[PDB]
Order: sequence, then structure tokens, then C-alpha cells
Amino acid sequence: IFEMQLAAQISESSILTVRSALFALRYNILTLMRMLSLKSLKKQMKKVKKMTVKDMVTAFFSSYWSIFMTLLHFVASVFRGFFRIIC
Amino acid sequence: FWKKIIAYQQKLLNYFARNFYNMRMLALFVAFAINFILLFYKVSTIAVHYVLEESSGYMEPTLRILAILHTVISFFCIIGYYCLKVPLVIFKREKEVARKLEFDGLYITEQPSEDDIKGQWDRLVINTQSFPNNYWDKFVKRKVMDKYGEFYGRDRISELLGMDKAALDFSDAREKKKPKKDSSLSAVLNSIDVKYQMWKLGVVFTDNSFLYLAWYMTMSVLGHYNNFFFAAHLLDIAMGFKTLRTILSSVTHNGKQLVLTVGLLAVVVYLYTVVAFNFFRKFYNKSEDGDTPDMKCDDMLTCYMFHMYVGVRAGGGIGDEIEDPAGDEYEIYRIIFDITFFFFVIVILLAIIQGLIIDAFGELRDQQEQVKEDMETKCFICGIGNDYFDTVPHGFETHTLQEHNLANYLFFLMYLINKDETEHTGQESYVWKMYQERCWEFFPAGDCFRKQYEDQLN
Amino acid sequence: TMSVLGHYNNFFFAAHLLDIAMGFKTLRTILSSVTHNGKQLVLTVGLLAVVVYLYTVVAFNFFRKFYNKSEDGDTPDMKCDDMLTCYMFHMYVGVRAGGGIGDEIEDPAGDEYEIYRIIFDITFFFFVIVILLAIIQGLIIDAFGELRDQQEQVKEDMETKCFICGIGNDYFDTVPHGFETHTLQEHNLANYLFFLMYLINKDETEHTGQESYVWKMYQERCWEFFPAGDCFRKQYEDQLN
Ligand SMILES: Nc1ncnc2c1ncn2[C@@H]1O[C@H](COP(=O)(O)OP(=O)(O)OP(=O)(O)O)[C@@H](O)[C@H]1O
Ligand SMILES: Nc1ncnc2c1ncn2[C@@H]1O[C@H](COP(=O)(O)OP(=O)(O)OP(=O)(O)O)[C@@H](O)[C@H]1O
Ligand SMILES: [Zn+2]
Ligand SMILES: [Zn+2]
Repeated sequence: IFEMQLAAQISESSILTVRSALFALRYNILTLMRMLSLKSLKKQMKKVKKMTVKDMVTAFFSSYWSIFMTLLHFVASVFRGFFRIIC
Repeated sequence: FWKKIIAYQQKLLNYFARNFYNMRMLALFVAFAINFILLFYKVSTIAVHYVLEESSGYMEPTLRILAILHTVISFFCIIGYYCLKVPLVIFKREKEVARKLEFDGLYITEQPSEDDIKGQWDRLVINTQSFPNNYWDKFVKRKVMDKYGEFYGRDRISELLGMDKAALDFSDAREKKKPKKDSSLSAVLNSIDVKYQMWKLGVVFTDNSFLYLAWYMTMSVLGHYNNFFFAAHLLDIAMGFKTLRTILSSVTHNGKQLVLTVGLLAVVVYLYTVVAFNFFRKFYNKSEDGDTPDMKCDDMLTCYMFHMYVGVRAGGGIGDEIEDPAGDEYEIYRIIFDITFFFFVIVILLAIIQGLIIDAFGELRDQQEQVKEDMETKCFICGIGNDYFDTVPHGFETHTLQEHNLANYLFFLMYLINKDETEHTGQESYVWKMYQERCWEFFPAGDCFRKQYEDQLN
Repeated sequence: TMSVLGHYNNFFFAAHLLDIAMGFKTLRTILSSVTHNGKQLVLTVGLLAVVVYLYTVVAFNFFRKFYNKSEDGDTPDMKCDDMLTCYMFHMYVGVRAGGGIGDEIEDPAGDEYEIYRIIFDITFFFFVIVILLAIIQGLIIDAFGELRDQQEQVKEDMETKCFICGIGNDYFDTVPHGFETHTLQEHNLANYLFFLMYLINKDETEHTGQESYVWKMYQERCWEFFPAGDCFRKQYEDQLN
């Protein structure tokens, strides 16, 4: 009680890092989807119009490879921004 | 045709999701085989060359095949876990953000702390038309409307949640709907929710286990440029074997205390270095030939490095490695210096490290014993002691396996979730309403069927 | 077989000194201190081998020149010019060294990689010499403590609960020496063993009604005749007291 009263008497009257990470995420994911959200997909799929399980599996693997490369670019961008804000 | 390519893709996804763990084991085995082969890897000497030295001569192609297999298995171990554990992560995060919207007004009344990556990133998924894609509660937006619109405004909360105002009323007045074919061009492109996929990819990239798998794949790729990068995959035993994790928890349980002990050791050795540099400089000659002295404590940095690097590793401390003090005027002072260094650094601080590890062992064992005792002496749901039920023979076992089974409660929650709301009975409707309100008063607490009907039953 | 071989070579009789472990009860507590966590000990040794292999890879890729173990410069004796030799050198010398591999490889002062090799030696000493060996010591100490705790738990359970019915000692202790009387006269497990022997050795045609009932449930392996949460005192509590 004494120290509380004394304290009352005497009392008289990260963000950059998270923003850089968010920007890196947005930029890298936008770059990833800029090649999957356009109408050229028709002219690329004209060749794969045939059934060709081999080509379907190839494209299925390529999608995940593209995702992995996008994550690698995102991590590189995060490191670049973190060093830049260090300096 | 598209309905068949989707089926084939789903078959591949299911195969990888089923075989995620087996193939993680396969990757570990292939890494072990690669490193065992690398154990026979010599240097030839000009620029030195690294070459396999083997009488058999065929483990170079074997190593190449194993490296290719390891890279393929790592890629597949990404595709799996993407088909398997990513949905669970997405479900958990969707549930968390939906319940923080409903029960906390996170983006209505509170707003994120501006330093939380999760809170700041989750703002994207609110406006998406497919927000609760994995979470079962598809009415979270309507519930948020009901809870917060009357005070914070129908229109503004609808803008926040990305909902439509007049389209629903116009459709109710007149349906005005035309058929759509997904086999047409741009149909899938229009159907896919770009913003939701953005948020999902951000969550996946922020996920720790996915980052670890990506690092595993990157190291496997680098292993082709240099075969010794495959040694980095031997660190996967910690994350692969449960049994090693007890031994490693013996170290990581008091990791903060271990780091602080190392820092305290550094500070103490720095104090000893200051004393030696100010009083005992002449004893730090480490050259056998008197022609050229090699003074190790003529500089603060060199003297501190000498101490930290030599005295700590020495069995008897710094006195094992500095000049004998006999016959000197400072003989007693340097004897005290050496004895105190040996006692405080070599004997006590290392004992602190050993005691931290031993105490971690004991604490983990005690925690497991406490879990066992609590589970064997109290019911997990109601919390009544085992003796009351044991008044009837096998009473506690019967009560915990037939009456208050947590597995049965989980099954009931699953049954309610999968059952149509319009088909609920009275008790089911009551429990469902309190579950949606997140009120846990229907769980018995200190009471049970036997306690309430004790007179009639017995 | 070892005794027979001892006649061909008298030193095969030394193999019979291992019989002390299986002959003396007292040595078995000390040996259980080791065998209680034997799987964890083996896994710790394997983890040490893996860590030393990683250190060997690093040294072979960056610190080869420091592994000359020949005093004469005429003929070098390079111990880490091969993966297998470098790994054997590490596992055999650095682990047994008090200060780690740095006690036995060349001094790094004046080299471009001085800081890197200092970090190498310090981390080797901390992780291998200090921590993993501490893990072994802690495993042994924890085995001691766990065995002692198990014995204490056995003692406490036997002193606080009846072995047959499981009723706590306080209820019987309401009567002086009640728990002792109940556990030595009423619910004696030795008495139950004697009763089982008596039933087995007694002719089935001479069984009484209670004996026939217990014998039938014993042959059916139904253990409902053992009191569980009930006793003579509990059932006749009103009349007896
Ligand atoms: N509400 C409860 N539901 C279930 N078990 C309970 C509950 N309350 C206490 N228990 C006790 O918890 C223990 C559950 O045993 P446990 O889960 O270890 O066995 P299991 O189902 O055979 O499988 P596992 O050993 O693999 O977990 C039992 O001793 C049981 O009496
Ligand atoms: N059903 C039971 N039958 C016998 N003892 C019981 C029973 N329930 C509890 N106990 C307790 O177990 C203990 C048995 O003692 P203990 O067997 O150690 O002694 P002992 O017969 O003299 O021989 P020893 O010490 O060599 O085993 C006593 O403390 C007794 O109260
Ligand atoms: Zn219960
Ligand atoms: Zn009893």
C-alpha cells in the first residue's frame, strides 16, 4: 500500500521489418500469378490439348516447381530488405 | 474432358498426400546412403581435385543416381505435405481469423497491432468470396453482420467483409441467371479467387515446416553442384525420429539458461582477461625460442581470445598454459588467479551446464508422470476423482470409457457438424446452439449421471 | 563352452568374470542405472557420430592443411586428406581429447581462417565434449532417480492401499491397527495364494458350495470373486460397529 501510494504520488500530470516482409510477399505472389492469370494460357494449352498423361504430369510438377521458385524469390527479397534496413 | 483432367490431378494429389511420410523416410535413407558413399571420398593433388577412391569403382554412378533420386524425393516431399498438411494449416488460420472477427471485432473494433505479420496478412482473406473455404462455418460473415452491423453500420461492415448489398435482393425479386460452362476458355480463370489464392500462398510461405522442406529441397539441389551439401540432410534425424527428440529436448528445455550461462562465462573470462592484461602480461609468452617472443596478452582482444579459446578448453584452466609463477613477486597473486579461474570457470560453470541438462531430464520425466497420474486419478471431462467411481468395481474405467469418453465427445462434435441442422433433435439443437456461441456449459463439471441419480441408481 | 575352451587357453576363464552381473543382486542396481536408458545411450552415441561426421566434412572441405600430425617436415602425415581417415581421426582423437580436436590439430594463429577455425574448435568442444557427454551423465543420473522413485511408489502404494480390494488405509485405520489387521488377516495375498493351492489340490467332488463357486469362476478365468472396493467391514459396518 505504501509503495502504491508513493507511485501514485510520483506519477503526476519491427514495424519496418514486418512492412518489408508484407511487401515482399505481395510483390512475389503477384509476379507468380501474373503468369497464371492471363489469357495466353489458351495458346500454351493448344499444344497440350491432347490427353497425354505424360504432359499432364509434367505440367502438374511444373506448377509446384513454380511455387517453390516463387518462395525462393520471396526469401531472397526478404533477405535483401532486411540487409537494406540494417544499412 | 476437364472433368477427367481434374480427376487425374486429384488422384495424383491423393497419392502424394498418402505417401508423404513414407517418402520423408525414403529421403532420410537416401541421404544416409549418400553420406556413407561420401565416406570414401578423397582429395587428389596445382588445384586439388576431389575423387572417389574405390576398388569396385561403380559407386560414382551409384552416387549420381542417389543424388538424382534424393532431389526427386525432396520435390515430391514438397508436393506431398502440400496435398496433406497445407489444408490443415489453412483450416486452422481460417478458424482463428473467423473467430477473432466474430468474438473480438479484430478488424471492426480492435485492428491489428501493426507489428503482427499474421494479423496484417489476414486482412486480405476477409473480402474474398471464398473466405471459409476449409473452415466449416460458412455463415461467419452473416453472424458478423448480425453482431456488428446495428452499431458499426450495415454498409460499412459489408464493405469490410466484401459482401454484396443489392444483388441478393435483385436475385430474390427475379432470379435472372444464365448457365455457365466451365470447359469454356477463361471460365476457370474467372472462377478462381485470385485474392484468396494470394492470401493462401502467403500463409504457406510463412509456414515454418514448408520453409524447412524448401530448405531441404534447396540443399538437395546444391548437392549436385557439391556432393557435400548432402551432409546437411543428416540434420533431418532430429525432425524425423521421435526417440532422438527426448535427448534433444534434454538440451532445448533449458536452452535460454544454457545461452545465459555461456554469456556469464564470457563475462567472467573477460574480467579475468582484464586482470591478466593489467598485472600478468609477462607470463603470456607462448614462444619456445627467446629470439622472437609471441606475447598473447599484449592486446585486449588477443588476450581475451587466448583466454576464451585456451583456458576454457584446458583441464586446469589458464594456469595450464601460461608461464610458471614460482620465484616471482606476484607468485601468490597469480596462484590465486589460476585457482579461482579453475574453480569458477572449469569447475562451476561447466557444472551449471551439466546440472541444466540433468534438471531438464528430471523435469520432463516429472511432467510425464504428472500427466499419467492426472489421467489415472481424475476424469478428463468432469474432473471427479477416481475413488468415487471406484466405489463400484471397475467404476472409473467404466465411467471414462463409456460415459465421459473424450473420444465420444469428439465423435459427437463430428456427428453434429456433419448432420443437417434442420434434422437436429432437441438436445442436438441445444448443444449445437451453445457450440456456435462457444459456451461450454454443456460439458459436465463436477457432476455426472451417477452423482445426480445416486439415490435411484444405487 | 567357455569353461571347456579354458583348457585350450586358460584366458577363456576370464569370460566367466562377467557372471558377477547375473550372480550378485547388488551389482544389478548399478547395472540397471546403465541399462535403464540403454536405448537413449545408444541413440546419443549415434547422434555424436553424426555430429562428428558433420565436423569432419567441414574440416575436410576447409581445414585440411591443419591436420599434419608429423613432427618431421620431410614426410607429412596428413590425417584429413581422406574422408574415412579424417572421420576416424576425429572420432578417435577429438572425442577423447579434453579440449576437443583443437587440442590435436595445428595452431590457427596467423592464418586467414583463424576466426573460422577458432569457432570450429570452440563449437566442437561445447557440443561434443561438454554437452553430449553431459547427456550421457544425465541419462545415468536420471536412471538412478527413476529407479528410486519407482521403488518409493511401490512402497507408498503398498502402505496406503490394500492389494486386493484397493480401499485406502485411513478407512481401516479408523479402528486402531485396522489396516495392518485387514492386510494380514482379511485380505492377505498370501492367503489367496494358499486358497488357490488348496482348491487345486482338493478333490473337485469334495468341494463345498463356496469352493465350487470359486473353482468354477477360476476355471472360467472370471475374477469377480476378488473383492473390489468392498470388504466385510464395509458391508457389515452397521452391525459390526
Ligand atoms: N474422459 C476420459 N476419456 C478417456 N480416458 C480418460 C478420461 N479420463 C481419464 N481417462 C484415462 O485416460 C487413460 C486413457 O488411456 P490411453 O489413451 O493411454 O489408452 P488407449 O486408448 O489404449 O491408447 P494410447 O495408449 O495409444 O493413448 C485411461 O487410463 C483412462 O482411464
Ligand atoms: N493384500 C495385501 N496383502 C499383504 N500385504 C499387503 C496387502 N495390501 C497391502 N499390504 C502391505 O504390504 C506390506 C507387506 O510387507 P512385506 O511383504 O514387505 O513384508 P514381509 O511379509 O515381512 O516380507 P518381505 O519384507 O520379505 O517382503 C505391508 O506393509 C502390508 O500392510
Ligand atoms: Zn467424468
Ligand atoms: Zn482389502
